[PDB]
Amino acid sequence: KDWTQYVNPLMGSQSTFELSTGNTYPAIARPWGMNFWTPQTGKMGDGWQYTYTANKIRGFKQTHQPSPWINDYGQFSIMPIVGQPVFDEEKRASWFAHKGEVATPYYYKVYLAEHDIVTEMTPTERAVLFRFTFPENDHSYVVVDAFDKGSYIKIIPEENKIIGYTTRNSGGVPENFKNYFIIEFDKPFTYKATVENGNLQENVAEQTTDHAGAIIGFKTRKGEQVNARIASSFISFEQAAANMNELGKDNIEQLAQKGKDAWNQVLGKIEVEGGNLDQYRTFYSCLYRSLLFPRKFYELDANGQPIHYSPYNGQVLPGYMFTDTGFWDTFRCLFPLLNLMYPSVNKEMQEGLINTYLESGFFPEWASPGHRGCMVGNNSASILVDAYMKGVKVDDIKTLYEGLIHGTENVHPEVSSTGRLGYEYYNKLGYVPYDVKINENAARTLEYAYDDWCIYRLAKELKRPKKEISLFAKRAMNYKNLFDKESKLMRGRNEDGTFQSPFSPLKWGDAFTEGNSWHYTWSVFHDPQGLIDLMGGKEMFVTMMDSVFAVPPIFDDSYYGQVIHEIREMTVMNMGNYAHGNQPIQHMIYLYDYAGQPWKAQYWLRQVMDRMYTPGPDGYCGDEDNGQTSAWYVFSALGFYPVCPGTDEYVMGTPLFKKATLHFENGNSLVIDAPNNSTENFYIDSMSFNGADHTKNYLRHEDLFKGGTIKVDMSNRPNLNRGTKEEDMPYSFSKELE
Ligand SMILES: O=C1N[C@@H]2[C@@H](O)[C@@H](O)[C@H](O)[C@@H](CO)N2C1=O
Ligand SMILES: [Ca+2]
Repeated sequence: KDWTQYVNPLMGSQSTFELSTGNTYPAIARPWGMNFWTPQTGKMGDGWQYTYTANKIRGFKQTHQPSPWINDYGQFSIMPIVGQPVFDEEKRASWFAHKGEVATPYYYKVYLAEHDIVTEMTPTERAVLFRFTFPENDHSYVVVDAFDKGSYIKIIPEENKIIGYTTRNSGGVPENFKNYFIIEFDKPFTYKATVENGNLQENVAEQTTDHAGAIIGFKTRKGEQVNARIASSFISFEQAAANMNELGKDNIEQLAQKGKDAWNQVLGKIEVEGGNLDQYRTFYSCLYRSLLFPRKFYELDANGQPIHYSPYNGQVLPGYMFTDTGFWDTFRCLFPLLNLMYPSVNKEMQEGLINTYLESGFFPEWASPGHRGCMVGNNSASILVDAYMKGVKVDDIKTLYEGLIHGTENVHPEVSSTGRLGYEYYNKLGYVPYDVKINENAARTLEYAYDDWCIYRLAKELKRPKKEISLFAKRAMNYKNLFDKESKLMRGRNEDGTFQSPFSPLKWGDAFTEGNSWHYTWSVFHDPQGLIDLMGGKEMFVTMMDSVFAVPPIFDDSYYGQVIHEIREMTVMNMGNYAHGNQPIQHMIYLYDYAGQPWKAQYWLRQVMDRMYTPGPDGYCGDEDNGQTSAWYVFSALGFYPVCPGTDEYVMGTPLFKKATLHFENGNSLVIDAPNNSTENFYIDSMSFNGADHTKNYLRHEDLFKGGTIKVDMSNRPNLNRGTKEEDMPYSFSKELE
């Protein structure tokens, strides 16, 4: 049974700076591939490296880029051509169309109109096989671009080989950073020239220069297939040569199929049925996107043991290592999806995190490949703890604990988004002041508070001294310190203790991060009852939640000086202030469950699943962000969501398919049966879990792992009585102390 047929790698590529519909590129790769490959439409250096609207392809690129904002490293490209041998990235470019293009997660094909050449490629974790089909011609060449900012290239004719290294990067790299690559052709060169800063140097074997390049060529007869075996490494040329064995002796088709099996082996852990083709495509495309980042950043040694170039100190060290994720996005539901469906993969990730801390002094927040200055919060604490509480345990709990503590009282000296910016204020005043020139201070405060709740949880589980437990228990309630009784919202707070004036809840940025108070106020994943309590009780809380959907999408962009795409994205949806396009509010709807109106969540979640996700190139309503916006759909379509990582709970929403089946790593399975599900039947009239009636609005990790069957009675009417009792509510820190 093949699920790859549903995956559309182009979903997200019809995106512009002014309005995101995903901001993705076609990532032709294995699951968590160390090296992704992609057609390249944009010019070198542009974060929009492939846009669906582009007329021309200028190369086939090894890329690691996690987003057009973070940009790229370890990047070089290859491009077959005919006619004059040109290195220029514009002159070598060829028209193409999508009806002449085939994109799968394991295989990519395209017809380059102006060269009359077909290109195909199938990657492994670290290597890729290209096959170029050339027309009849005296002058057929292949261009190899090592990119600029200091690269290297050497042609080695007596082995039909080219080698090189690329360094162009967007920060986050040690001084010795290099991506080492090798390229073997199966046809001898009849022409060879290296390129040096735009200059063609025929029969000059090698260059070390700003922008190194190489062009090789030959005579071709009609339909002649030239294959290139490619691999790279962050360690060395000798390791790059070892990586090339990934390719075995396979040709395109045999590799494609091993690639397709690899993907089916992971997509197939979740089988959905009983929906339309749109839904299958949207679901499995989203699932695929959730299985890409963070990337493997280790390589296999001669004995098949994991080793890695540290992007933190530049040494080569044994053990796991991953990168290219921003925890500010991915703590929310992406890493949780991994603890549920792929625990053994996140095991390697956590081992990796431990290695990051040993090698750099901090657990990372945004990493690409080393520490990068981007976003806010200390949400690594949530990643680390949620894993552990879910049975994904690192070997060195001692180091784990120390690293957590370390980041609660240090910010990284060159990367302000690593450790906690403004911890001093936060540890003393219980919040980050609005007026001390630390932006996004209210956002930092609410996340730090949650992050401390997680640490509290781990302190507790580990039998730490009551004094560490208590200190984090207290800090966990730090969200109270920004709550404004009048507006019933969170609000920037001055160093002296007075709230900032004037206050606009519609202002984006400033106190908050790419959102406004209406988006950020809900960031109390560990204690919604505490937030209800703050607002005056469930009814008022509900009244506030409704407003988010009902108010016009007015805004205040002064902080940014332009209508950034996250704002635009929100405005166009006609969903009030509900900005699903950005991470901070993405859990909000499930909150209804906590106030005893689960039917409202069910309504709104289906509106989102139905309207805000489509399977085409313009598929998302905002940035995808490395699994987060996608895993959201995956979770929601199954019918529940990790509102609060660190707990063992998944908060109930409403399933999208008539039947979904989870195959867990432990050999057990779980069938979620919604036989009456339909376009109109989105309310849950009742549930049962293995014959036992289930009224609660949450599911426990441990129970799901046991397997069996959950039955969902779908209906078009809201059941005003199910899920309203105190015992039906998911976890809030305020409750407890019990
Ligand atoms: O301008 C940016 N938009 C996105 C953010 O919204 C955030 O989701 C990403 O982690 C982060 C990195 O992609 N981003 C930016 O820097
Ligand atoms: Ca975003």
